[PDB]
This record gives sequence, C-alpha cells and structure tokens, in this order.
Amino acid sequence: MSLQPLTAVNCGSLVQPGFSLLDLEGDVYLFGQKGWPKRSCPTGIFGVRIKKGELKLRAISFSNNSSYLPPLRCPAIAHFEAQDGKPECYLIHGGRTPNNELSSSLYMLSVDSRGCNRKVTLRCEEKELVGDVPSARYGHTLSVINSRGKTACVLFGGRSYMPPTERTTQNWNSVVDCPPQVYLIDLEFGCCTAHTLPELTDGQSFHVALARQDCVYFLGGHILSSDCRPSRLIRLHVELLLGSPVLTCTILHEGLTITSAIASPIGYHEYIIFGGYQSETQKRMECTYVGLDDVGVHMESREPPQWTSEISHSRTWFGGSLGKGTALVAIPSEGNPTPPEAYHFYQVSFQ
Amino acid sequence: MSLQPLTAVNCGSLVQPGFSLLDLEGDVYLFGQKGWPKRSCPTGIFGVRIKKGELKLRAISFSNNSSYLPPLRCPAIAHFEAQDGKPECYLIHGGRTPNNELSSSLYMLSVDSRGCNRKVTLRCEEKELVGDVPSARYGHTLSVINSRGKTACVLFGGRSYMPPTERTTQNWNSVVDCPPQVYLIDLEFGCCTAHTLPELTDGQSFHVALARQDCVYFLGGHILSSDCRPSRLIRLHVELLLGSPVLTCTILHEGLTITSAIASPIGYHEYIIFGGYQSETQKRMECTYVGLDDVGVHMESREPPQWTSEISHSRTWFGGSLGKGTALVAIPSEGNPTPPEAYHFYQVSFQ
Amino acid sequence: FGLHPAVCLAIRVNTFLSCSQYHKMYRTVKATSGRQIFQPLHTLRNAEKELLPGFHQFEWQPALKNVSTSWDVGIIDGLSGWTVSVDDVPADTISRRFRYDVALVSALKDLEEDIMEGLRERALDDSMCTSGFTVVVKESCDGMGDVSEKPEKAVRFSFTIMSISIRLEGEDDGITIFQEQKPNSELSCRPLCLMFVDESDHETLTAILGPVVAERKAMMESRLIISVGGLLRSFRFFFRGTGYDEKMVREMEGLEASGSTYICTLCDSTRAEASQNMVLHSITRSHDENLERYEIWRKNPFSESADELRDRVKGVSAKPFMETQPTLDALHCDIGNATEFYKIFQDEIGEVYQKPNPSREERRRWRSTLDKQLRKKMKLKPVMRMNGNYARRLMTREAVEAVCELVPSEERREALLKLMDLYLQMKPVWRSTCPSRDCPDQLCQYSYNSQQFADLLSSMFKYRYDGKITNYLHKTLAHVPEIVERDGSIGAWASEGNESGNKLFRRFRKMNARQSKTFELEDILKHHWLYTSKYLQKFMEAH
Amino acid sequence: FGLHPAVCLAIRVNTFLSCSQYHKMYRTVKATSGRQIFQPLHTLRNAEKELLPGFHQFEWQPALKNVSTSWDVGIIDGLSGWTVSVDDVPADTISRRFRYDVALVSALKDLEEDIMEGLRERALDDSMCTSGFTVVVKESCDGMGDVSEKPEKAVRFSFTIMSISIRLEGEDDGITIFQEQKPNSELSCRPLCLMFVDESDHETLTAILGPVVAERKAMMESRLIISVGGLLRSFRFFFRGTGYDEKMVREMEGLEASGSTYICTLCDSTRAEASQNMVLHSITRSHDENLERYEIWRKNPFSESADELRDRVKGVSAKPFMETQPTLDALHCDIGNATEFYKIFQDEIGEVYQKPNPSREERRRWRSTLDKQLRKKMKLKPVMRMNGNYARRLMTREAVEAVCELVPSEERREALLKLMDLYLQMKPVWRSTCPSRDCPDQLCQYSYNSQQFADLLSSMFKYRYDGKITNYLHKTLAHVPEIVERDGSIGAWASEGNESGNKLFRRFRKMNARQSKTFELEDILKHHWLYTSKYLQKFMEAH
DNA sequence: CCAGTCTGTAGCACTGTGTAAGACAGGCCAGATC
DNA sequence: GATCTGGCCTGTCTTACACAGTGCTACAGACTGG
DNA sequence: CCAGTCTGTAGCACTGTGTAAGACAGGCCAGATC
DNA sequence: GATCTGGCCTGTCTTACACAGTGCTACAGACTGG
Ligand SMILES: [Ca+2]
Ligand SMILES: [Ca+2]
Ligand SMILES: [Ca+2]
Ligand SMILES: [Ca+2]
Ligand SMILES: [Zn+2]
Ligand SMILES: [Zn+2]
Repeated sequence: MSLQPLTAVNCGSLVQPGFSLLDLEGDVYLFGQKGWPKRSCPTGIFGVRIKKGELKLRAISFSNNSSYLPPLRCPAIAHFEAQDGKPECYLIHGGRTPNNELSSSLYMLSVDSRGCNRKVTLRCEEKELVGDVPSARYGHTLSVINSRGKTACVLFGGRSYMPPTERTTQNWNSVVDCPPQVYLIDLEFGCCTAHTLPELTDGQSFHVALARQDCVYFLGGHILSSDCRPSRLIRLHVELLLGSPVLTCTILHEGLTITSAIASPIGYHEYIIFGGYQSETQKRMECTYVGLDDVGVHMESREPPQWTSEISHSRTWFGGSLGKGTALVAIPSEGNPTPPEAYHFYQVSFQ
Repeated sequence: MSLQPLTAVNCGSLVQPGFSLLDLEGDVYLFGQKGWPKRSCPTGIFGVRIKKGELKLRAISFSNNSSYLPPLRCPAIAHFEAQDGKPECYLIHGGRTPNNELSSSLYMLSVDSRGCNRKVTLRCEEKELVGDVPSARYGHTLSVINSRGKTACVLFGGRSYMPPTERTTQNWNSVVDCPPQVYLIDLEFGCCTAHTLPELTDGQSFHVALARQDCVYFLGGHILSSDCRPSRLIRLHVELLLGSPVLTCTILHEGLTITSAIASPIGYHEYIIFGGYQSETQKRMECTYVGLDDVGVHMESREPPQWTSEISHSRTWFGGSLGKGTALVAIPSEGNPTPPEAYHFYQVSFQ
Repeated sequence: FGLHPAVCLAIRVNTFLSCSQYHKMYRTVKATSGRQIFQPLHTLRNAEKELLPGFHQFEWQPALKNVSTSWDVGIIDGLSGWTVSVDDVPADTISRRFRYDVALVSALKDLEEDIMEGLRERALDDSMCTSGFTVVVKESCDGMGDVSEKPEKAVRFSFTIMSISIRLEGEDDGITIFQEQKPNSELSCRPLCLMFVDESDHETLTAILGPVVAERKAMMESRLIISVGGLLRSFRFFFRGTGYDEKMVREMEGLEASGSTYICTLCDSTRAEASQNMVLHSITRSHDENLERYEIWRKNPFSESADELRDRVKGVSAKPFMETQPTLDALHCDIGNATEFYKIFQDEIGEVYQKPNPSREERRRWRSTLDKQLRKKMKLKPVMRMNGNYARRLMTREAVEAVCELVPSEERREALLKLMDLYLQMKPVWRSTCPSRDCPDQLCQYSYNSQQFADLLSSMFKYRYDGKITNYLHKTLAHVPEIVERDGSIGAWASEGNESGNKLFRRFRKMNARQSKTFELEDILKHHWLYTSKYLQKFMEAH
Repeated sequence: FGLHPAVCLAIRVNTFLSCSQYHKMYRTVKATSGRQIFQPLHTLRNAEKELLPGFHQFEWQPALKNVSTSWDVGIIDGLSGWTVSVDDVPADTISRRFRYDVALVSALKDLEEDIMEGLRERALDDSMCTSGFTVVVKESCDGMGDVSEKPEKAVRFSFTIMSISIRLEGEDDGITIFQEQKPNSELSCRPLCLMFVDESDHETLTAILGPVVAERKAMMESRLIISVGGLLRSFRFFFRGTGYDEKMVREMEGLEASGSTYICTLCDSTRAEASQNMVLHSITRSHDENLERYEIWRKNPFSESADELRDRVKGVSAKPFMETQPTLDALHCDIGNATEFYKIFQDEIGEVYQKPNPSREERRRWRSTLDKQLRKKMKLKPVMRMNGNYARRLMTREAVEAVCELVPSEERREALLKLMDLYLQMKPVWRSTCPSRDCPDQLCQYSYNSQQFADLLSSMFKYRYDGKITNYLHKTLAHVPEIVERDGSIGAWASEGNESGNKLFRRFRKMNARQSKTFELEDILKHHWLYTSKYLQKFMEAH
C-alpha cells in the first residue's frame, strides 16, 4: 500500500480517461488509445514497461490470420482464464469507437509467439455472436464461469443511446441503461442465450464484477434512472444443466457504494479494490479488500496510503490494474502549462 | 584584464547610470543614489564591499559639524590628493540634483575617524566659491594642480540649460555647452579666477582629464554644437607666478575619440582607460593605456579582454573605477522580467 | 423620415456597434433634433426576432429521419444532452449551434427576394414553378486557433447557399435561377455550429458534430416545403461538401495524415507509381467505397500481414464518417508548385544532373546567388516560405528568363521557358471563378498542355522525380480537367471563405460577448448570423 | 433637416465610437433615407479643430515669465527637446501634453456660455465687468498602473476649473458667478499632460513635469486678456493644488514617506506629542517655510547630529518643488477611522485594560466571534480591508449596540455609544459637498464634538493611544474645523475625480489609439480633451 | 377626467482587471555576548 | 577587542474587494387617446 | 460648356496576432555487429 | 544467440510572413453654380 509518482518519458498524448490494461505473460498491454491508430502502431495495442518510475510504451505487432481492432474506449474486459482450448485469452466487448458508435462485436485476444528479442506477437480473432445477440453498449461487464464442466461467459449491465425511434438530434448524446437481461455467451459457437431474473430490479453501470467457481458477485455501481448508487450487493449462480443454462440470483446485505473501481488480484481469490468514486460528486479516497469463497465476500478495510494533496484535491482520476498488487492510477494535471500530457501517473502497490 | 560577472545581493534599486565612486582609505564609497536620501541612509553616501563576486552596500554615517549633501547625478569629481592641510579630500562640483536643477556650490569631502568595528566617519564641508564664481553645469571636469608650490584646481567643460532669457517651456530640457572659460579654484579661500585661451575653440563635455605636476591633459570628449567628437588632444600648463596665475596651453596631435570613459589609476602616473563610447551610436569595445610624464602621454593598446555577448550587444553601459586596476562596469539588463534591479555588474581588472 | 427598423438593426450589427453605445447615441440624436431617427432598443430587438432562425413555420415531405418536427427552436445547447455524471467521459465541452434544417430554411426565406427576382427575369410562370427547385449547399468546417484574450482553440462549422436552379418540367440540365457571385467572400458564409474544442482530437469533434452529420444524411432523402412569395413550394438539396483543408479531409475520410505514402485523395497511386507517369490517372476514391475498404481492413478477410493489407486497401485504416467531395483547394494549390520551380532553379544554377551530390553548402551557395539574382531583376527579397504574393510574382516568364541569366547552358533555358509557359497557360484554368465562361480556351487545351508539361518534366528534370512527387503536383497534373468538368470550376469552392470568417469571430469576441462562456458563444453566434444575411446587406447599399 | 456638426462630433466621442465605423454608418444612413443626417468625416474634423486648445488668439498682461508668446501650438512633444546624445541620461521617456496657458484659455472659452449666463442672472452690467474676474483652478496628478494591452505604468496630470467669481468693484469677498456642481465627476477633469513613466522615481517625473511647474509659477503673477461675449476681459488665477494622495504629497513636499514618525502634513507633531493630546494643534506647514527648513537641513548651520537635526527640522530632507495645499483627502478619510473602531471592538470583546498581553490567537478568537456577531445582526461577511461600503455600513450606532451584545460590562457600552454618536455627528461635517450650506449646524459644534471625542478616547481607550495614533485620525481630530473654514468644504476637492478618469484612459487606449507610441499618446490626449468639454455635454442633454 | 401603452431607466448574472491593505520575512542594528 | 539574536521596519508578494462592461429583464412613469 | 468645391475612396505608417512552413532531433528499426 | 548506430520519419518548436485596425492624408472624381 504505497505510491510512487511516475513520469511519462514519451508517448504521453496517447492515454485517455477510458482505457484498459491487459495483464498476461509478464509485460502488460495498453488498449484504447485516443484517436484512431496512427502509422507508428498499425494495430493500436501498446506494450507498457515501468522502469525506475519511468513509463515507457512500445509498439506491439500482430499476427497474420488475425483481425485488426478499433480502439474501443470504455469496453468490458474479461480474462478468459488459461484453459482449453487456446490459453490464455481476453474477451473484449464492446465499448464505443472513437466515433461515437458502438461495437456489438466481441473480440478474442490471445498471444502467439515470442520473442525473439523482447518482442511479442498477438492475435485478435473476431468471434461472431449468434442468438439472441446482445445490444451494443458501454460500461457493462463480462466474466468467465465454468460449471460441470462447461466454460461460458456472463454479461450484464451497461448504458446505451436511445433506441432509434426517439433518438433525436437534441438527445443524440443522452444515454439510458440497457434493459437488464443478463446474457450468456458460449465461446464456441457464439450461441448467445439471454435470460432474465426478477431480482434484476434495474440495470446499473460501471459495476465491477467478480466471478469464481460458477458463482458471480456484482458490487455497487451507478444508476441514472433512480439517480442512486445502491448498496445492494448482488450474487448470482449459474449452472449449465444441458441443454438448459438455469440461473438464479440473490440480493445480499452489504455492497460497497463505489463506481469506476480499479480491481487488482493478489491472491487466488483476493482482490484489492482502489475504487474510483464513492458519490456522484466526491470520489472515494480510501481502499478496500475482498476475499471470496463458497461462503461469499469477506470484506476488509486495508491500509489507505496517504495520497499526495494534489491527487486528493482533484475532481476526477482513473487507471488500471498492473496486476499482482501493482496498479497504475492517473490524474488530469490541472494547471499551466498543459504539457499537453496532462495526466500525471502514480504507481500504487499492496504491501 | 579579466572580467567576473558580479551580482546584486540586496540594495540594488539604488544605482543609476550617473554615479560616482570615491576611492580613499581602503573601502570605496558610492555617491549619487537615485531618488532623494531615504530614512535608511540620512546622508546618501554608501559604502560598497565586494566579496566573492557579491556587491554589498552599507550605510555610511556623517560627522556632526559637516553639511549634508544632495545626491548629485553626473558631477565632476576631483581627488584632492593627500597633502596639506587636511588629507585626503574629494572635491565635488556640481552635477545636477534629482530635481533638474544644478548646484553651483562645491563640496569638500573628507574622512574623520574609525572604526571602531568596520565603521567609518565622513565629513562634507560646503566650501564657498567667491569671484568670479563658476556657473552651475554638469559633465565638466575638475583637477588638482600644484605649481611652485601652490595647490589650486583647474575646472573646464560642461553643458548647461539655456540662460534664463530664451529658456522656454518647449526648450526647458535642451542643453548647450558652457562658454569655454577655464576656471581656477583656490581651495582657501575660494577666490576663483576665470581665464581664457585662444586655443579653447569650443567647450566640450564628458572629457576625461589627467593632471600631473602642474601640467594637465584633456582627452577626447563630446561636443553638441559641431556635433563632432574631435580627436584633438589638449594640454595646458598653469603656473602661479603670484600674484598672477598665468596659464598657457597647446593642441597636440593624437587624442582618443572616446567619451564617458572609466579611468583606473594603476601606476604612479599610469592610467588604464576602459572608455564608454567611441561614436554617438556604437560604444567602444576595446581598452587603452596611458602613461604620462614631462614628455607627455605615452599611448598603448593593452589586451582587450573578451566581453560576454550581452554586454557587447547592448546599447549603453557605464560604471566607475574601484581603484588599483579594479573597476566596476554595469549594463542595463534588457529582458523580461525587469528585476527591477535591471543593472548587471561586471568587475574588471588589469593584469 | 423615420428610419426603417431593419436598417437600424443592420447599422448596429454591420459596423460592430455595441448595445449600450447604440442606446446612448440614439437618445442623443432623439433629444437633439425633433425626430425619432433611430428606433428604440426593445423594438429594434423585436424587429430582429424574425431574422434569426426559428421563426418561419415550414413543412417537410416526408417527415425527416429521427429529427423532431418543432420549427421554433432557437439556439440549441450543443452538448446534445450529455449525462453529466462524472463517471463517464466528462460533460465539459461547451458548444452552441442552430439546427441544420431551421438554419437552412431561415437562409432560404432570406433569399426569397432574389429567388422571386430570378423567377421574374427568367420569365417563368408562377402557378407552374411550385415543385422543381434544386439548391446546392457548400459546407465548410475549420479550426480557429488561439482566441485572443487574457478557451484557446475553437472549431466553426459554416455553410453557404451556392446555387439555386429550377427543374420544372423538361430535361433542364441547368436553369440557373440564382448563382451566388461571391462564394468566397465571408459576407456569405453562414455559421451553423460553434465548439470550444481543438481541431486535433477526433473524439470530442465527432461527439459534437454527430447530430449535424445525421441531419445531413437524413436531409438528402426528403424534400422541403416552404411558403415564399405567397406560394408554397418544394425544394430539393445537394450537399457538395468541400470546405476542408487536406488534414481534415483525411481525418474525416479515414486515411492517415499527413506526410503519408498514399498521396492522392482521388486516385489510388502512391509516391512512385504517380512519380513515374504523372498525368495518366482516373478519379477513383469515393466515400462509400472508402467505407467498404475500411471494412476490408478491419475484418482482414485475407489474413495478409500488416503492410500487406495496408497496401491492399490503399491506406484506409479508420472508419470515415462525413461524406466529403474530394476536390482540390485552389487557395494554396501553388505553394508546392512555386517552391518546386524554386528547387528546379536552385538546382539549375548548379548543374545537378552532372553533380547529383551537392554539399550542405553548395545548395546554400546556389540559392543565395539565385536570391541576389532575382533581387537584381525582379526585386524580390529573400523569403522563408512561398506565400501567395511571392508565389504570384515569381512564377512569371520574366523571372524565368531572369534565372536563364545564371544557368550556363542554353538548352536548359529553353526547357524551363516552355515549362513556365505551359504552367502559366494552365494556372488560370483552375484559379478562375468559372472557366466555363472566363477562359474555356485553356481548359480545352489543358489536357495537352499538362501532358507536354509532364513529358518535359520526365525528359528534362526527371533527375528528381524518379519516385518523388510533391502532393499538390499530382492533383494539379492528373485530375484537374476531370475536376473542372465534374463541378464547373475550381476556385468557386475554396475553403478560404470560412477562413476569412475567422477574423469576424474573434472580433465579435472582443466587443459583443456577455461574457461568461455559457452565453458568450450563443451571443457571438447570434451576431454572426445577423451579420451574414443577404437582407441586411441589401440595406447597406453604399452605391 | 441635417444635424449640427458639433453634435455629430460629440456623438462620435461621447460614446467611444471609432472612426472607420462612424464613416460606414454615416454612408449607410445617407444612402438609405434621402437626407444627410450625419455630416461627413473631413468636415466633422474641421468643425472640431476649434475645440482643441490652440485656436483662440489671446493676450497676457504682462508678457509671461520665460514662456513663448505663440498661441497656436497644439500637442507639444513632452520631452521639451532632450538632447538625444546617448552619453547623457537617455531621451527614451515618451510624453505628450498641451501648454498650460493655452489649455486654460481653451477651457475658459468653452465655459464662456455659463459665464455669460451668470452675468445675465446676477444682473451685472457688461461695460462694467471687464476687469474683476477670479478663477480658482484645482489640479490633480496621479499614477495609473498597468495599461491593459497585449508601457506598463503611466502618469496623468489633470486640472479643473473649480469656481469663477467677480471682483468689480467693491469689497466683494465673494460673488459666485459659476460654481461647478460636480467637482469630482470625471466629466469635468481636463487632462493636460501624459507621461509613460512610473509614479515612484522622482527623477524622470520632475524632469518632465518641470516646464508645467514653471508655467504655473509664472502664471500667478500676471493676468489674462480673453475676448468673450464680444468684450475683452481680464482674469486672475488662484491655484489650490490638492489633487494628490498622501504619498505624492510627501514626495513633492520633501518629507520622508510614508510610515514616518512625522505624521502630520500641517502641524509639526510626531507620533507621541499628538498621541497624548489630540485635538489641540494649529496648522503650520507651508511650502515656503518648507523650502526654508530644507535649507536649514542642507547647510546644517548648527552642526547638530544626524537625528538631532532631523528632529530640529521636522523631517524635512528633500528640496520641495511643487507648492501643494496641504489638504485632507476626504476620499478614504475613514478606512483608518473604520479599522480603528474595528480594533476598539476587537479589544472590547476581550478585556484589554485587564489583559494587555493577548496571544497570537486570543485576538483571533475575539475578532472571529465579533465577525460571527455582526454577521448575525448587521449581515456583514468577514473582509480583509475596510473598503468604502463596509466602512459606511459598519460605522453605525446599530452595529455599536450590536457590539454591545458581547462586551460584559455596561459602562464600556455607553462609552462606545457616545463615541460612535459623536463620530456620526462629525462625519458629514467633512464628507459634505458644502457644509456651509448642507449642514453648518454640526460644523459649529464640530470643535466641541471633537473635544468630547478626544476626551473620551483619552479617558476610556488610552490603553492604546499613549504614543500611538493612526495618521488619518490626527488630521481628522485636529484641523478639520480649521480646514473647512480655510476652504469652505472638504469633499469638494477629493483627488477621486482624476481617479475616476483612470477608467477612461485605458478605455481610450483600447479603441482609439493609432497605435504606435509616438502618436498613441497624442491621439489619447486629443480624444480625452474632446470628451471633457462642457460644450459637448451641453449638446448631450438627455432630458 | 383616467386607462393603456409604450419607453426609459434601473437592476441582475457573469467574469476579468487594478488596487492596495495587509502578510512577512529577513535583514540590519542594537543589543546581548564571546 | 570581535560575534551572534530579538526588535523592528520596510520593500515584496498576494489576495479580498470594487467595479467594468455586457446583454437581458422588469418596473415606473409619462404620454395619448377615449 | 467649365471650375471650384466638395467628397469618397485608396493609400501610408505603425505594431500585434495567427499561421504554418520549415528546423530538428531523436528515437526506433534496420542494419551492422558482438 | 544478444547489442549498438545511420536512416529516416515524424511530432515539436520557432520565426518570416499577411495582415488587422487606426487615424491621417492626397488624389481623383463627380456635383453644381456661373
Ligand atoms: Ca485555418
Ligand atoms: Ca488547417
Ligand atoms: Ca497613488
Ligand atoms: Ca490612484
Ligand atoms: Zn490521383
Ligand atoms: Zn496637525
């Protein structure tokens, strides 16, 4: 639980308040650059290294059989855990492109070969979604599950633009939460199956999820409709009793009232939550720790490291999880002159 | 012949392009501060110390029997050499006060007692001038002489405002050179005597002088009337064949074409001339050396130290002689921001 | 005579007068001499209320695609309702604009005078001209830098009615009812949207412009019903979007920018394939096929490598979203040609095909002696960049015979003479206001003139054009006759129009703002729109 | 029916209208409606030429002291011919100004209207009022800081005709022909000299102001012959220079500045001798005796020590050069009194004569509880300085009974009640426009009211006034009746007039400059003088 | 004679700009001392 | 004989405040027709 | 018809502001190598 | 199998240029009276 102020050596005009960090096979990958992919990086995915507080970025390359990805901004990431068939993958769906349109097309990201000399190769296979497809949306969550013995994915939440009847060019930027029908995504084939549950009172947004051993826990998120951020922690239990994916849910007592959180996995099922924002006006400053097992979430309030005055007195801030208790956070630098790399970075680590 | 860029520790808003440095008894005294004497220094005269490139100023005090002096700006200084009666003195006359009026009253400055602890005591006796008085003017020159064996003072040059007939409030700041009638000042009593010489073609201004063994040499100065700075060095020889101070003179061949020069005495009669301005537009950059004896001036071009870029590329600059080959020069610092101590100081020394 | 209230509004706006100042001077001239010479304040504003958009009730056949039918909305808050929750991308960006439809109908009702005058002149009937109308709209967007105050960048979207023609009822390939005569003067360049953003970032720019794009993509379908001269009539619309500089052209079109290897915006040629053969190409690039190519990039349906697909798709790498006519901008159009003849001469003073490896200094020597040379004869001081004035004056046969003076050989002289001659023959073909009328002679010769030019460059000066060709030169040598035939002119669509508007905007910030950035925009936009209405210019006759 | 050209000039200047803008709007209103409503440009400027100084031939009896007799000079270059020779003090400083005499005669001929009206009203003859005239002139100089543009300091010398009275032919202690009714409103504060220097440095300020001072010192001797209403008449002049803040009063007067130990500008009292006994002093200080005292300092004819002479001469250390009436400034005149009652109350909440050693914090406690107190009753947010508004509202018997609420004892309450009561009884005695007319009742009581005030401070609150007294308080308690009897008012000479003029100067620099610092000042001065002429206000009636 | 109705003028909400009243500090001098 | 510290004092920064302008708005007043 | 007399407009002298066309460097990759 | 440098490419700073306003000025041009 300690911070070190980092610095942007170069390639600093390339991080935007919505972005993602893919943690797999050592080095971490930045995803969702501002502006369309330049010539320097025909893919867009970056590799990020941290060396004595310096934050360097290098240009990843791609496979040949893979597709090329548009830099989605605030999508839903899901660590498709290392197992059959092709470990280990990341499922990305669907965010919104740098033109304010949305994907409705999930992608599977994997690693192919290395090095030779500190070099990587990635691949991004577009995976079709048949069904019963889910609507394109942003801020929702995907999470992998596995039960006797099938591996599937649960998808829930998310805002969208008004459906294209009352979508008017005076409301063309207003949003509304998607209808709460959780989706189930089978990786092969994409036989998506939507389901509902009378416990899904209202679909929320920006709600960090946690899936383990075919049981998932959704924490506090944001809701525009009631304009309240409810504390009702949610749990849901899915089971593929073929040929039926029977699903049930349960409200629980305590769920933290935080949105836009940065979850770092440390142990097998130990997750330290930095958390972005407590209320709609003041962001949270403290930390949290969450264990989980077949009992449920075991809450705890770990040591909140003293943040600098500059970060604490700023309105907004964000970041990603470097993985293994290490995580990157960033604040918009508010002052003259705009560098224009106006995002100062802090590395923060547990223990 | 080397420069060191000094710095203004404090009391830096107190030096103006016209000022004087009185060299006597070790430490040197700054004279002619900008603006009337403040409360911090009820006299106005300062003491200046140079310590590892730092330029510190301390507040001198006065006697009890002495007068108090208005900070004249560009007066004529004359080192009344250490001898009978009360060595060693400085004769100051007459400059122009910080209100644009002129003195027409010469002052005798001397030292009284010390220390105890690094402290001095000075005295400024107003010495009346009877005659045949001189007219108030600025930029002229005074010098001490001693002829068989009487010690007198020779005074020549200087501009003034128009005499108060055509003195009009559209010409109230125009100037014209005083009529070239050299004056002889007997120090006690002030029985001043005016004299003329048919070689005194035109009275010049800012013309550094050099007196030795009842023979004086006037170098090049400035003239507004012809708007030329003539090269005609002048010599003049005075002799008190009582009761007549008979005076003669002679044009000579070479006299340097410089004005507003800073003369440092090194030898018994060896004077290194830094010089301020060669022409009316470009200031001089080089140096000069002048010996003298009963033969005359022996000219020489010593080593011109390489000035920095900003001092050579600046329009104007000035300074005084610290004495003993040491001298202080200063340039108006032209750039943002005005400190407002906009005068950078360089110490420059021979050998 | 009491004075027409519209004239008083114009005399408050057409000369940047304040509002308090106007009232004080009005009270003065009232109290002095016996007459109400200027209308009072509130009645002047009331008299203005019908000039702004949002006053004339109109109809649309059919109803527009996802566009509310209300016809009285004034200045819409440009954010278009961002959910201000600070968890999403911030709702900071400040912008104000009209609705595209209502602004267009306002400008049309304004021009009602000239449309009725043209119906009178052409001697067309009135009960028989209620349907066949055809309006061409030239839009233009640009970034304006560093608003001058002690809120730095800005973007300004402006459209202009270019030409209105009639359709009833024969073939009518063209019946020009009104052709604007000053399509470049800012006096007719109507602002429609203002945004306190920066030109660079593609995120916020698209986020705010989106609605306007939807209006465009919906409006070309239906037709407009407007009551003018007592008769309600139907209009069609074409949108020949041109008003973009190359950088924004690419950013909207999706291609990389700027010093790319896919130079042309119309053909598919790279540096080399156009360097070798210059003037033999056909216009290919289109908006819809660029969408298609972007799809072919994203899916990569042939599993080719990075550079392999980048070559297969011709640099298409980002989903374009604003259909833009890819037309050359005649405004600069010559700085490249100018500096290119400059390099030709700086490599003629020294013999370059016999000394193809100059030093860092020998080229300095040759350019400096060329500079003193052209100072001797044409009196042209050394310059940094080929601005318009130096370009015009240098690109002359006089300076060409002047550079003959220092080149030793006498065949290179005749070569560059013929080169400059054909180039001057071909310049006003594109810089004309309408070469269909001004000088069609050189237009019919332009194909052969340009081919001789290309042949001369490839036979004489190909020491440099093996695989290198300056961007401007490709479009100026290959597609110009095609473009001129496609549109009817080149100079008559220059972005420079909205460029001249820039001054106005910043000027209006200094004397008429509120000022507090919520209202500052709204007021600047209102005053601009007032200043650019044909009506309040018809009242400032100034014979 | 065309309009008076003078009215058109006024409507160009009295509302900051530009020059190009004026021409454009004139052409508009010309071409629109059938008549020449505004005169054209060149004839307007020609019609203005007689309003500026330097038009009316005049005479001076006798010839002035060292002042060229020419009467047509316009804007003189302010440096008055500095020999530009680089070796001397630089000729950099930029300034522009009129000549004192010519500007005065211009303003007088302007006021010819009101002088003839007053001769009509007073029913005085005309063949018998050619000699006995008496004009009082109030001057005012100040520094204006940081001209706001993309040349930082500035100084502005401005005079104003205060009152003109008649002398023929009896005793006529006063025959008020014209008494200006707004002696502070910037509408009548005529600029006469402008200099791009800084207020601080005595050198350049004296260097440029010198000629003006010599003019004034020469002008009080002779008399003036001007032809008004067909009759040539003789004028005298008095110069009651007041328009200076304390700091400049000292710099011109020679005394040290500012937080000196010789507080008063009228008496010779130090801090203590006025602190013990307050209201018993007589006005002594004069300009000529200050010259004398400076002589006594410089020569030191008694060989006394530094501090000993500094005491013998009463702080006189620098040769004064501008005769200044030593008058209280009514503008602030209370910020000291206000913050002093504030300290009284901040030391009444605590018991100060029983706890004469508060901590760094106990006074913070007392002031903070006083602040919440007066927020409860008088609704006064905490401030950092006693500005005008807070000074007015706080210094009230209501707030005094409000500060009674927290003080424990009930005798201190009555003491501070009587104190504030006498203070309000005495404030409008000086802040009046003319207490000889507005409220002479409190003036006749002011001596006794002030003595009761002094006795109450010395018996109740002398815990602080042993040797300490705030500067303003000495002048407000000692000589106020003396001053009011000396002049006739106090508020009617506030420098604040020229102060308001400051917000004009910047304005004129922003819209009417040339601009290039040679001509910029010329243009600003010309337009200012135009804006402050009684004539072009008589045309802006605005009933 | 009085209602209606206009018109002028005052006031509101907003940020940018000068001022100068106090925060202060540190630096010299007197004192307090080596 | 030589050296450091509280007193104070004044030149420097800073920040609460006043107010400038701007367009929009609402009331009060004064005309004008019945 | 012709001159005087007006009048509108173009042009001059000046700094201050935006622009973007080149100066460039440096940093990664390919190349050249350990 | 692992490491450094010339090529070049491109994002960054900077500086010559156009030109904006502004008052003053001079010329041409056109009215209007003899
Ligand atoms: Ca532009
Ligand atoms: Ca551009
Ligand atoms: Ca002042
Ligand atoms: Ca002031
Ligand atoms: Zn092409
Ligand atoms: Zn007194």
